[PDB]
Amino acid sequence: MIYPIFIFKTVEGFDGYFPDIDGCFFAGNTFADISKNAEEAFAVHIEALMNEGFPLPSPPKDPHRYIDDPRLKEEGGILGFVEIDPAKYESKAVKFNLTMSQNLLTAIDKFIATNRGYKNRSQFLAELAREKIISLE
Amino acid sequence: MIYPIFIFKTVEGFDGYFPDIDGCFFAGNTFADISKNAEEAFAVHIEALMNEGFPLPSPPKDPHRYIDDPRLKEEGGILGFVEIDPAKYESKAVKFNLTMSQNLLTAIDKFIATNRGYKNRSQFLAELAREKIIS
Amino acid sequence: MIYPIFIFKTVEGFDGYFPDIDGCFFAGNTFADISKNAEEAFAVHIEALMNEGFPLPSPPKDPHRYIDDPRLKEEGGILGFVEIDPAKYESKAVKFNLTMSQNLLTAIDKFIATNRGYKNRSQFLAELAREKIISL
Amino acid sequence: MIYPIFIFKTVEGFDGYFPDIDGCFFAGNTFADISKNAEEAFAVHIEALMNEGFPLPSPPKDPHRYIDDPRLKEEGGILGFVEIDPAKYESKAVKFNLTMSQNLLTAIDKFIATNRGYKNRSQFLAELAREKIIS
Ligand SMILES: [Cl-]
Ligand SMILES: [Cl-]
Repeated sequence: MIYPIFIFKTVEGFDGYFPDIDGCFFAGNTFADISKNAEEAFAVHIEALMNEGFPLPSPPKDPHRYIDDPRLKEEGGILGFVEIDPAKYESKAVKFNLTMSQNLLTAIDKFIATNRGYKNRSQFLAELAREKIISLE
Repeated sequence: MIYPIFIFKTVEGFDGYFPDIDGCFFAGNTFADISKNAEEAFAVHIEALMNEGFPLPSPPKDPHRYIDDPRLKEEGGILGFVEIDPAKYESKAVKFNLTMSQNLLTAIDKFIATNRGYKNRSQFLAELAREKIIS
Repeated sequence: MIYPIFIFKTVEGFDGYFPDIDGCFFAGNTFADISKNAEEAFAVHIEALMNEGFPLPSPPKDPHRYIDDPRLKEEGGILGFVEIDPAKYESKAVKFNLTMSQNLLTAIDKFIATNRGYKNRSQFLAELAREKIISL
Repeated sequence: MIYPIFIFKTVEGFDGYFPDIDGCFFAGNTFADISKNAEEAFAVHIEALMNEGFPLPSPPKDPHRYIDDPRLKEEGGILGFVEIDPAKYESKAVKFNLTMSQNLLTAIDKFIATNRGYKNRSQFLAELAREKIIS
Protein backbone atom coordinates (compact mmCIF):
# COMPACT_ATOMS: atom_id res chain seq x y z
CA MET A 1 0.00 0.00 0.00
CA ILE A 2 1.28 3.43 -0.94
CA TYR A 3 1.43 6.40 1.39
CA PRO A 4 2.01 10.05 0.37
CA ILE A 5 4.92 12.24 1.58
CA PHE A 6 5.96 15.87 1.15
CA ILE A 7 9.65 16.56 0.51
CA PHE A 8 11.35 19.94 1.03
CA LYS A 9 14.85 20.96 -0.10
CA THR A 10 16.65 22.40 3.01
CA VAL A 11 20.29 23.55 2.87
CA GLU A 12 22.27 20.36 3.42
CA GLY A 13 19.88 17.59 2.60
CA PHE A 14 16.09 17.56 2.60
CA ASP A 15 13.38 17.31 5.23
CA GLY A 16 9.92 15.88 4.81
CA TYR A 17 6.81 14.53 6.51
CA PHE A 18 3.63 12.49 6.04
CA PRO A 19 0.87 15.09 5.79
CA ASP A 20 -1.69 12.44 6.66
CA ILE A 21 0.21 11.38 9.79
CA ASP A 22 1.25 13.83 12.50
CA GLY A 23 4.56 13.20 14.29
CA CYS A 24 6.32 11.71 11.26
CA PHE A 25 9.12 14.06 10.16
CA PHE A 26 12.20 12.77 8.40
CA ALA A 27 15.45 13.97 6.73
CA GLY A 28 18.75 13.04 5.03
CA ASN A 29 21.16 14.54 2.52
CA THR A 30 20.99 12.83 -0.86
CA PHE A 31 17.57 12.45 -2.51
CA ALA A 32 18.52 8.79 -2.86
CA ASP A 33 17.80 8.53 0.87
CA ILE A 34 14.10 9.61 0.83
CA SER A 35 12.01 6.42 0.84
CA LYS A 36 14.43 4.60 3.14
CA ASN A 37 14.55 7.42 5.64
CA ALA A 38 10.79 7.91 5.41
CA GLU A 39 9.62 4.33 6.06
CA GLU A 40 11.98 4.12 9.02
CA ALA A 41 10.34 7.26 10.50
CA PHE A 42 6.99 5.73 9.71
CA ALA A 43 7.90 2.45 11.37
CA VAL A 44 9.24 4.13 14.54
CA HIS A 45 6.16 6.21 15.32
CA ILE A 46 4.02 3.14 14.56
CA GLU A 47 5.79 0.60 16.73
CA ALA A 48 4.19 2.52 19.55
CA LEU A 49 1.02 0.95 18.17
CA MET A 50 0.83 -2.59 16.87
CA ASN A 51 2.97 -4.11 19.52
CA GLU A 52 -0.45 -3.28 20.93
CA GLY A 53 -2.03 -5.07 17.96
CA PHE A 54 -3.22 -1.98 16.07
CA PRO A 55 -3.89 -1.78 12.33
CA LEU A 56 -2.07 0.12 9.59
CA PRO A 57 -4.12 3.10 8.46
CA SER A 58 -6.00 2.88 5.20
CA PRO A 59 -4.12 4.73 2.41
CA PRO A 60 -5.81 7.60 0.56
CA LYS A 61 -7.59 7.32 -2.75
CA ASP A 62 -8.26 10.87 -3.98
CA PRO A 63 -5.51 12.54 -6.00
CA HIS A 64 -7.14 15.99 -6.18
CA ARG A 65 -6.67 16.40 -2.41
CA TYR A 66 -2.90 16.54 -2.94
CA ILE A 67 -2.73 18.36 -6.25
CA ASP A 68 -4.62 21.25 -4.64
CA ASP A 69 -2.53 21.38 -1.43
CA PRO A 70 -0.98 24.88 -1.12
CA ARG A 71 2.26 23.40 0.33
CA LEU A 72 2.88 21.92 -3.11
CA LYS A 73 1.52 24.68 -5.29
CA GLU A 74 3.29 27.67 -3.61
CA GLU A 75 5.60 26.77 -0.65
CA GLY A 76 7.85 24.55 -2.77
CA GLY A 77 6.99 21.08 -1.41
CA ILE A 78 7.48 17.90 -3.40
CA LEU A 79 5.23 14.84 -3.54
CA GLY A 80 6.86 11.48 -2.94
CA PHE A 81 5.65 7.93 -2.37
CA VAL A 82 6.39 5.37 0.29
CA GLU A 83 5.44 1.86 -0.59
CA ILE A 84 4.61 -0.43 2.28
CA ASP A 85 3.97 -4.16 2.54
CA PRO A 86 1.40 -4.82 5.28
CA ALA A 87 2.60 -8.43 5.63
CA LYS A 88 5.81 -6.95 7.05
CA TYR A 89 4.17 -4.81 9.71
CA GLU A 90 1.09 -6.88 10.38
CA SER A 91 1.65 -10.13 12.23
CA LYS A 92 0.73 -13.67 11.26
CA ALA A 93 -2.30 -14.29 9.10
CA VAL A 94 -5.57 -15.33 10.63
CA LYS A 95 -7.97 -17.68 8.84
CA PHE A 96 -11.57 -17.68 9.99
CA ASN A 97 -15.15 -18.49 9.17
CA LEU A 98 -18.13 -16.37 8.34
CA THR A 99 -21.71 -17.13 7.45
CA MET A 100 -23.74 -15.14 5.06
CA SER A 101 -26.59 -15.71 2.61
CA GLN A 102 -25.81 -17.33 -0.73
CA ASN A 103 -27.21 -14.48 -2.80
CA LEU A 104 -24.93 -12.05 -1.02
CA LEU A 105 -21.89 -14.25 -1.54
CA THR A 106 -22.87 -14.56 -5.18
CA ALA A 107 -23.27 -10.81 -5.43
CA ILE A 108 -19.84 -10.25 -3.90
CA ASP A 109 -18.17 -12.79 -6.14
CA LYS A 110 -19.76 -11.28 -9.23
CA PHE A 111 -18.66 -7.83 -8.13
CA ILE A 112 -14.99 -8.85 -7.76
CA ALA A 113 -14.90 -10.51 -11.16
CA THR A 114 -15.98 -7.35 -12.95
CA ASN A 115 -14.11 -4.79 -10.84
CA ARG A 116 -10.83 -6.67 -10.90
CA GLY A 117 -9.27 -4.18 -8.50
CA TYR A 118 -9.52 -7.19 -6.17
CA LYS A 119 -7.80 -10.58 -6.40
CA ASN A 120 -10.07 -12.39 -3.98
CA ARG A 121 -12.67 -12.23 -1.17
CA SER A 122 -10.22 -11.79 1.65
CA GLN A 123 -8.54 -8.83 -0.07
CA PHE A 124 -11.87 -7.26 -0.94
CA LEU A 125 -13.50 -7.53 2.51
CA ALA A 126 -10.19 -6.65 4.21
CA GLU A 127 -9.93 -3.48 2.15
CA LEU A 128 -13.54 -2.52 2.96
CA ALA A 129 -12.86 -3.22 6.65
CA ARG A 130 -9.68 -1.23 7.12
CA GLU A 131 -11.26 1.95 5.81
CA LYS A 132 -14.41 1.88 8.01
CA ILE A 133 -12.21 1.57 11.06
CA ILE A 134 -9.12 3.59 10.26
CA SER A 135 -9.26 5.87 7.24
CA LEU A 136 -7.00 8.68 6.17
CA GLU A 137 -10.09 9.96 4.34
CA MET B 1 -33.31 -20.15 -15.68
CA ILE B 2 -33.62 -17.65 -18.53
CA TYR B 3 -33.94 -13.89 -18.19
CA PRO B 4 -33.92 -11.91 -21.39
CA ILE B 5 -31.72 -8.88 -21.82
CA PHE B 6 -31.84 -6.02 -24.32
CA ILE B 7 -28.43 -5.07 -25.64
CA PHE B 8 -27.68 -1.78 -27.41
CA LYS B 9 -24.42 -0.75 -29.02
CA THR B 10 -22.66 2.19 -27.37
CA VAL B 11 -19.71 4.17 -28.70
CA GLU B 12 -17.32 2.58 -26.22
CA GLY B 13 -19.00 -0.84 -26.01
CA PHE B 14 -22.56 -1.79 -25.04
CA ASP B 15 -25.50 -0.64 -23.03
CA GLY B 16 -28.28 -2.80 -21.60
CA TYR B 17 -31.05 -3.76 -19.20
CA PHE B 18 -33.60 -6.36 -18.16
CA PRO B 19 -37.12 -5.93 -19.49
CA ASP B 20 -38.57 -7.90 -16.57
CA ILE B 21 -36.65 -6.23 -13.77
CA ASP B 22 -37.27 -2.57 -13.04
CA GLY B 23 -34.07 -0.67 -12.26
CA CYS B 24 -31.39 -3.06 -13.39
CA PHE B 25 -29.16 -1.52 -16.04
CA PHE B 26 -25.75 -2.75 -17.09
CA ALA B 27 -22.94 -1.74 -19.49
CA GLY B 28 -19.47 -2.76 -20.64
CA ASN B 29 -16.81 -2.88 -23.33
CA THR B 30 -15.89 -6.38 -24.50
CA PHE B 31 -17.94 -9.28 -25.68
CA ALA B 32 -17.18 -11.18 -22.50
CA ASP B 33 -18.53 -8.31 -20.36
CA ILE B 34 -22.04 -8.71 -21.75
CA SER B 35 -22.92 -11.84 -19.82
CA LYS B 36 -20.57 -11.10 -16.90
CA ASN B 37 -21.74 -7.53 -16.21
CA ALA B 38 -25.41 -8.31 -16.75
CA GLU B 39 -25.30 -11.16 -14.25
CA GLU B 40 -23.48 -8.78 -11.94
CA ALA B 41 -26.17 -6.08 -12.10
CA PHE B 42 -28.71 -8.86 -11.54
CA ALA B 43 -27.00 -10.39 -8.54
CA VAL B 44 -26.62 -6.97 -7.00
CA HIS B 45 -30.14 -5.72 -7.55
CA ILE B 46 -31.50 -9.06 -6.42
CA GLU B 47 -29.48 -8.61 -3.24
CA ALA B 48 -30.89 -5.10 -2.66
CA LEU B 49 -34.38 -6.44 -3.14
CA MET B 50 -34.21 -9.20 -0.63
CA ASN B 51 -32.13 -7.31 1.86
CA GLU B 52 -35.22 -5.17 2.17
CA GLY B 53 -37.84 -7.92 2.00
CA PHE B 54 -39.03 -7.10 -1.48
CA PRO B 55 -40.36 -9.79 -3.83
CA LEU B 56 -37.93 -11.18 -6.37
CA PRO B 57 -38.69 -11.04 -10.09
CA SER B 58 -39.55 -14.27 -11.92
CA PRO B 59 -38.39 -15.19 -15.38
CA PRO B 60 -41.02 -14.48 -18.08
CA LYS B 61 -43.01 -17.20 -19.78
CA ASP B 62 -41.83 -16.94 -23.35
CA PRO B 63 -38.58 -14.93 -23.26
CA HIS B 64 -38.14 -15.21 -27.03
CA ARG B 65 -41.40 -13.38 -27.72
CA TYR B 66 -39.44 -10.29 -26.83
CA ILE B 67 -38.05 -10.36 -30.38
CA ASP B 68 -41.11 -8.47 -31.64
CA ASP B 69 -40.84 -5.88 -28.81
CA PRO B 70 -41.01 -2.27 -30.16
CA ARG B 71 -38.27 -0.76 -27.90
CA LEU B 72 -35.97 -3.29 -29.57
CA LYS B 73 -36.25 -2.28 -33.24
CA GLU B 74 -37.06 1.38 -32.41
CA GLU B 75 -33.55 1.82 -31.05
CA GLY B 76 -31.24 -0.80 -32.57
CA GLY B 77 -31.19 -3.54 -29.98
CA ILE B 78 -30.77 -7.28 -29.95
CA LEU B 79 -32.08 -9.88 -27.56
CA GLY B 80 -29.87 -11.78 -25.16
CA PHE B 81 -30.44 -14.81 -22.97
CA VAL B 82 -28.68 -15.09 -19.65
CA GLU B 83 -29.00 -18.37 -17.78
CA ILE B 84 -29.06 -17.79 -14.04
CA ASP B 85 -28.67 -20.60 -11.48
CA PRO B 86 -31.46 -20.31 -8.80
CA ALA B 87 -29.27 -22.12 -6.31
CA LYS B 88 -26.85 -19.18 -6.44
CA TYR B 89 -29.49 -16.68 -5.37
CA GLU B 90 -31.17 -18.64 -2.61
CA SER B 91 -30.91 -16.86 0.76
CA LYS B 92 -29.84 -20.10 2.44
CA ALA B 93 -26.91 -19.44 4.76
CA VAL B 94 -23.47 -20.54 3.53
CA LYS B 95 -20.24 -20.82 5.51
CA PHE B 96 -16.96 -19.61 4.04
CA ASN B 97 -13.43 -18.78 4.97
CA LEU B 98 -11.32 -15.61 4.86
CA THR B 99 -7.72 -14.84 5.66
CA MET B 100 -6.45 -11.60 7.04
CA SER B 101 -3.89 -10.16 9.43
CA GLN B 102 -4.29 -10.56 13.20
CA ASN B 103 -4.29 -6.79 13.62
CA LEU B 104 -7.16 -6.22 11.23
CA LEU B 105 -9.23 -9.04 12.77
CA THR B 106 -8.59 -7.68 16.28
CA ALA B 107 -9.76 -4.21 15.24
CA ILE B 108 -12.92 -5.58 13.61
CA ASP B 109 -13.57 -7.25 16.97
CA LYS B 110 -12.94 -4.08 19.03
CA PHE B 111 -15.03 -2.03 16.61
CA ILE B 112 -17.90 -4.50 16.82
CA ALA B 113 -17.74 -5.02 20.60
CA THR B 114 -18.03 -1.25 20.93
CA ASN B 115 -20.16 0.16 18.07
CA ARG B 116 -22.59 -2.73 18.05
CA GLY B 117 -25.46 -2.10 15.82
CA TYR B 118 -23.30 -5.07 14.82
CA LYS B 119 -23.57 -8.41 16.69
CA ASN B 120 -20.72 -10.30 15.03
CA ARG B 121 -18.17 -10.58 12.24
CA SER B 122 -20.53 -11.83 9.57
CA GLN B 123 -23.09 -9.05 9.58
CA PHE B 124 -20.41 -6.37 9.99
CA LEU B 125 -18.59 -7.45 6.83
CA ALA B 126 -22.01 -8.06 5.25
CA GLU B 127 -23.33 -4.55 5.92
CA LEU B 128 -19.99 -3.30 4.69
CA ALA B 129 -20.02 -5.18 1.39
CA ARG B 130 -23.65 -4.15 0.74
CA GLU B 131 -22.80 -0.44 0.82
CA LYS B 132 -19.90 -0.97 -1.57
CA ILE B 133 -21.32 -3.26 -4.26
CA ILE B 134 -24.24 -0.83 -4.58
CA SER B 135 -24.84 1.94 -7.17
CA MET C 1 -14.01 -18.09 -21.29
CA ILE C 2 -17.06 -17.17 -23.27
CA TYR C 3 -18.09 -18.03 -26.81
CA PRO C 4 -21.09 -16.52 -28.58
CA ILE C 5 -24.04 -18.63 -29.77
CA PHE C 6 -26.99 -17.60 -31.88
CA ILE C 7 -30.39 -19.00 -30.81
CA PHE C 8 -33.58 -19.47 -32.84
CA LYS C 9 -37.12 -20.23 -31.74
CA THR C 10 -38.65 -23.08 -33.71
CA VAL C 11 -41.82 -25.15 -33.65
CA GLU C 12 -40.02 -28.00 -31.92
CA GLY C 13 -38.18 -25.82 -29.40
CA PHE C 14 -34.92 -24.09 -30.36
CA ASP C 15 -31.84 -24.51 -32.57
CA GLY C 16 -28.55 -22.64 -33.08
CA TYR C 17 -24.81 -22.55 -33.72
CA PHE C 18 -21.57 -20.87 -32.71
CA PRO C 19 -21.44 -18.21 -35.43
CA ASP C 20 -17.64 -18.19 -35.25
CA ILE C 21 -17.34 -21.93 -35.52
CA ASP C 22 -17.99 -23.59 -38.87
CA GLY C 23 -20.61 -26.33 -38.76
CA CYS C 24 -21.21 -26.52 -35.03
CA PHE C 25 -25.00 -26.73 -34.84
CA PHE C 26 -27.00 -27.67 -31.75
CA ALA C 27 -30.62 -27.83 -30.58
CA GLY C 28 -32.97 -28.80 -27.78
CA ASN C 29 -36.51 -28.69 -26.55
CA THR C 30 -36.76 -26.34 -23.53
CA PHE C 31 -34.54 -23.31 -22.89
CA ALA C 32 -33.21 -25.00 -19.76
CA ASP C 33 -31.20 -27.10 -22.19
CA ILE C 34 -29.31 -24.29 -23.95
CA SER C 35 -25.98 -24.10 -22.17
CA LYS C 36 -25.31 -27.85 -22.02
CA ASN C 37 -26.58 -28.80 -25.45
CA ALA C 38 -24.38 -26.15 -26.94
CA GLU C 39 -21.28 -27.11 -25.00
CA GLU C 40 -21.66 -30.77 -25.98
CA ALA C 41 -22.20 -29.89 -29.64
CA PHE C 42 -19.02 -27.97 -29.10
CA ALA C 43 -17.02 -30.64 -27.28
CA VAL C 44 -17.38 -33.12 -30.12
CA HIS C 45 -17.18 -30.72 -33.11
CA ILE C 46 -13.67 -29.67 -32.16
CA GLU C 47 -12.51 -33.03 -30.85
CA ALA C 48 -10.77 -33.74 -34.14
CA LEU C 49 -8.82 -30.47 -33.90
CA MET C 50 -7.03 -31.63 -30.84
CA ASN C 51 -5.84 -34.97 -31.62
CA GLU C 52 -4.31 -32.67 -34.21
CA GLY C 53 -2.95 -30.43 -31.43
CA PHE C 54 -4.82 -27.25 -32.35
CA PRO C 55 -5.86 -24.74 -29.70
CA LEU C 56 -9.39 -23.49 -28.92
CA PRO C 57 -9.98 -20.21 -30.74
CA SER C 58 -10.04 -16.94 -28.86
CA PRO C 59 -13.26 -15.49 -27.61
CA PRO C 60 -13.90 -12.43 -29.83
CA LYS C 61 -13.98 -8.99 -28.27
CA ASP C 62 -15.98 -6.46 -30.29
CA PRO C 63 -19.59 -6.49 -29.12
CA HIS C 64 -20.61 -4.26 -32.04
CA ARG C 65 -19.76 -6.93 -34.63
CA TYR C 66 -22.43 -9.06 -32.96
CA ILE C 67 -25.06 -6.48 -32.10
CA ASP C 68 -25.26 -5.47 -35.74
CA ASP C 69 -25.00 -9.01 -37.16
CA PRO C 70 -27.79 -9.36 -39.72
CA ARG C 71 -28.86 -12.64 -38.10
CA LEU C 72 -29.95 -10.89 -34.88
CA LYS C 73 -31.99 -7.77 -35.75
CA GLU C 74 -33.28 -9.25 -38.98
CA GLU C 75 -34.07 -12.98 -38.97
CA GLY C 76 -34.90 -12.94 -35.21
CA GLY C 77 -31.90 -14.48 -33.54
CA ILE C 78 -31.36 -14.39 -29.81
CA LEU C 79 -27.82 -13.96 -28.48
CA GLY C 80 -26.56 -16.33 -25.80
CA PHE C 81 -23.42 -17.29 -23.94
CA VAL C 82 -21.45 -20.43 -23.41
CA GLU C 83 -18.71 -20.34 -20.81
CA ILE C 84 -15.86 -22.68 -21.73
CA ASP C 85 -13.08 -23.72 -19.37
CA PRO C 86 -9.82 -24.26 -21.36
CA ALA C 87 -8.39 -26.51 -18.60
CA LYS C 88 -10.16 -29.56 -19.97
CA TYR C 89 -10.02 -30.00 -23.79
CA GLU C 90 -6.33 -28.97 -24.05
CA SER C 91 -3.64 -31.37 -22.69
CA LYS C 92 -2.44 -30.80 -19.14
CA ALA C 93 -0.36 -27.93 -17.81
CA VAL C 94 3.30 -27.97 -18.82
CA LYS C 95 5.95 -25.82 -17.13
CA PHE C 96 8.91 -24.46 -19.06
CA ASN C 97 11.49 -21.64 -19.34
CA LEU C 98 11.85 -18.38 -21.14
CA THR C 99 14.42 -15.72 -21.24
CA MET C 100 13.88 -12.10 -22.04
CA SER C 101 15.57 -8.85 -21.04
CA GLN C 102 14.95 -7.70 -17.44
CA ASN C 103 13.74 -4.41 -18.84
CA LEU C 104 10.90 -5.95 -20.76
CA LEU C 105 10.04 -8.40 -18.03
CA THR C 106 9.80 -5.38 -15.73
CA ALA C 107 7.51 -3.64 -18.16
CA ILE C 108 5.36 -6.78 -18.40
CA ASP C 109 5.01 -7.09 -14.62
CA LYS C 110 3.85 -3.52 -14.43
CA PHE C 111 1.33 -3.73 -17.26
CA ILE C 112 -0.14 -6.65 -15.33
CA ALA C 113 0.00 -4.91 -11.94
CA THR C 114 -1.77 -1.95 -13.56
CA ASN C 115 -4.49 -3.60 -15.67
CA ARG C 116 -5.07 -6.63 -13.32
CA GLY C 117 -7.45 -8.25 -15.78
CA TYR C 118 -4.72 -10.79 -16.36
CA LYS C 119 -3.58 -12.35 -13.01
CA ASN C 120 -0.04 -13.42 -13.91
CA ARG C 121 2.57 -13.82 -16.61
CA SER C 122 1.32 -17.20 -17.79
CA GLN C 123 -2.26 -15.93 -18.22
CA PHE C 124 -1.11 -12.69 -19.85
CA LEU C 125 1.26 -14.34 -22.34
CA ALA C 126 -1.13 -17.22 -23.03
CA GLU C 127 -3.85 -14.79 -24.04
CA LEU C 128 -1.54 -12.94 -26.44
CA ALA C 129 -0.44 -16.20 -28.00
CA ARG C 130 -3.99 -17.44 -28.54
CA GLU C 131 -5.02 -14.18 -30.18
CA LYS C 132 -2.22 -13.96 -32.78
CA ILE C 133 -3.09 -17.38 -34.14
CA ILE C 134 -6.92 -17.14 -34.04
CA SER C 135 -8.56 -13.64 -33.90
CA LEU C 136 -12.03 -13.80 -35.58
CA MET D 1 17.43 6.98 -8.98
CA ILE D 2 14.93 9.83 -8.95
CA TYR D 3 12.89 11.07 -11.85
CA PRO D 4 10.76 14.20 -11.45
CA ILE D 5 7.22 14.13 -12.77
CA PHE D 6 4.76 16.97 -13.48
CA ILE D 7 1.31 16.04 -12.20
CA PHE D 8 -1.91 17.69 -13.33
CA LYS D 9 -5.43 17.57 -11.86
CA THR D 10 -7.88 16.13 -14.37
CA VAL D 11 -11.70 16.00 -14.12
CA GLU D 12 -11.82 12.54 -12.55
CA GLY D 13 -8.20 11.90 -11.68
CA PHE D 14 -4.78 13.04 -12.78
CA ASP D 15 -2.62 13.57 -15.81
CA GLY D 16 1.17 13.85 -16.00
CA TYR D 17 4.56 13.41 -17.67
CA PHE D 18 8.32 13.20 -17.19
CA PRO D 19 10.08 16.47 -18.21
CA ASP D 20 13.30 14.51 -18.84
CA ILE D 21 11.86 11.80 -21.03
CA ASP D 22 10.27 12.98 -24.25
CA GLY D 23 7.09 11.08 -25.12
CA CYS D 24 6.62 9.50 -21.71
CA PHE D 25 3.34 10.64 -20.24
CA PHE D 26 0.78 8.92 -18.06
CA ALA D 27 -2.66 9.24 -16.40
CA GLY D 28 -4.90 7.62 -13.77
CA ASN D 29 -7.70 7.96 -11.23
CA THR D 30 -6.62 7.25 -7.69
CA PHE D 31 -3.59 8.28 -5.65
CA ALA D 32 -1.92 4.83 -5.78
CA ASP D 33 -2.29 5.20 -9.53
CA ILE D 34 0.10 8.07 -9.49
CA SER D 35 3.42 6.37 -8.85
CA LYS D 36 2.20 3.10 -10.28
CA ASN D 37 1.09 4.49 -13.65
CA ALA D 38 4.12 6.67 -13.86
CA GLU D 39 6.67 3.88 -13.36
CA GLU D 40 4.67 1.83 -15.85
CA ALA D 41 4.85 4.53 -18.54
CA PHE D 42 8.57 4.65 -17.80
CA ALA D 43 9.04 0.91 -18.06
CA VAL D 44 7.22 0.81 -21.36
CA HIS D 45 8.96 3.81 -22.83
CA ILE D 46 12.33 2.56 -21.64
CA GLU D 47 11.61 -0.75 -23.37
CA ALA D 48 10.52 0.90 -26.64
CA LEU D 49 13.67 3.03 -26.66
CA MET D 50 16.20 0.34 -26.19
CA ASN D 51 14.20 -2.01 -28.32
CA GLU D 52 14.94 0.33 -31.22
CA GLY D 53 18.37 1.15 -29.77
CA PHE D 54 17.68 4.77 -28.83
CA PRO D 55 19.65 6.49 -26.12
CA LEU D 56 18.09 5.95 -22.71
CA PRO D 57 17.26 8.95 -20.53
CA SER D 58 19.10 9.82 -17.30
CA PRO D 59 17.78 11.33 -14.06
CA PRO D 60 18.42 15.12 -14.14
CA LYS D 61 20.85 16.92 -11.85
CA ASP D 62 18.93 18.90 -9.26
CA PRO D 63 15.44 17.59 -9.67
CA HIS D 64 14.07 19.96 -6.99
CA ARG D 65 14.85 23.01 -9.22
CA TYR D 66 11.86 21.89 -11.30
CA ILE D 67 9.35 23.40 -8.83
CA ASP D 68 10.04 26.70 -10.57
CA ASP D 69 9.28 25.41 -14.08
CA PRO D 70 6.93 27.51 -16.23
CA ARG D 71 5.62 24.18 -17.57
CA LEU D 72 4.20 23.61 -14.07
CA LYS D 73 2.71 26.86 -12.84
CA GLU D 74 1.41 27.94 -16.29
CA GLU D 75 -0.74 24.81 -16.23
CA GLY D 76 -1.50 24.38 -12.53
CA GLY D 77 0.59 21.29 -11.86
CA ILE D 78 2.73 19.97 -9.01
CA LEU D 79 6.06 18.20 -8.83
CA GLY D 80 6.55 14.64 -7.65
CA PHE D 81 9.47 12.25 -7.24
CA VAL D 82 9.43 8.75 -8.53
CA GLU D 83 12.28 6.60 -7.30
CA ILE D 84 13.39 3.97 -9.76
CA ASP D 85 15.78 1.05 -9.24
CA PRO D 86 18.45 0.81 -12.05
CA ALA D 87 18.60 -2.92 -11.78
CA LYS D 88 14.99 -3.51 -12.85
CA TYR D 89 15.80 -1.92 -16.19
CA GLU D 90 19.11 -3.53 -17.17
CA SER D 91 19.30 -5.05 -20.65
CA LYS D 92 20.75 -8.42 -19.65
CA ALA D 93 18.71 -11.61 -19.98
CA VAL D 94 16.79 -13.20 -17.14
CA LYS D 95 15.10 -16.58 -17.04
CA PHE D 96 11.78 -17.63 -15.71
CA ASN D 97 9.09 -20.17 -15.58
CA LEU D 98 5.74 -20.34 -17.33
CA THR D 99 2.79 -22.65 -17.01
CA MET D 100 0.46 -23.35 -19.93
CA SER D 101 -1.39 -26.27 -21.57
CA GLN D 102 0.34 -28.54 -24.11
CA ASN D 103 -2.01 -27.86 -27.02
CA LEU D 104 -1.39 -24.18 -26.65
CA LEU D 105 2.36 -24.75 -26.32
CA THR D 106 2.68 -26.87 -29.47
CA ALA D 107 0.26 -24.60 -31.33
CA ILE D 108 2.98 -21.99 -30.72
CA ASP D 109 5.79 -24.32 -31.76
CA LYS D 110 4.48 -24.93 -35.28
CA PHE D 111 3.72 -21.28 -35.33
CA ILE D 112 7.47 -21.23 -34.82
CA ALA D 113 7.97 -23.30 -37.99
CA THR D 114 6.19 -21.07 -40.57
CA ASN D 115 6.40 -17.22 -40.38
CA ARG D 116 9.95 -17.12 -39.12
CA GLY D 117 10.24 -13.52 -38.24
CA TYR D 118 9.66 -15.64 -35.13
CA LYS D 119 12.73 -17.77 -34.36
CA ASN D 120 12.11 -19.23 -30.85
CA ARG D 121 9.50 -19.15 -28.05
CA SER D 122 11.17 -16.33 -26.10
CA GLN D 123 11.56 -14.05 -29.09
CA PHE D 124 7.97 -14.85 -30.18
CA LEU D 125 6.46 -14.19 -26.79
CA ALA D 126 8.48 -11.00 -26.40
CA GLU D 127 7.41 -9.65 -29.78
CA LEU D 128 3.78 -9.98 -28.85
CA ALA D 129 4.49 -8.76 -25.31
CA ARG D 130 6.04 -5.72 -26.99
CA GLU D 131 3.19 -5.20 -29.42
CA LYS D 132 0.69 -5.25 -26.57
CA ILE D 133 2.21 -2.86 -24.06
CA ILE D 134 3.17 -0.27 -26.66
CA SER D 135 -0.39 1.13 -26.26
CL1 LIG E 1 9.96 8.91 -3.53
CL1 LIG F 1 -26.95 -18.87 -22.54
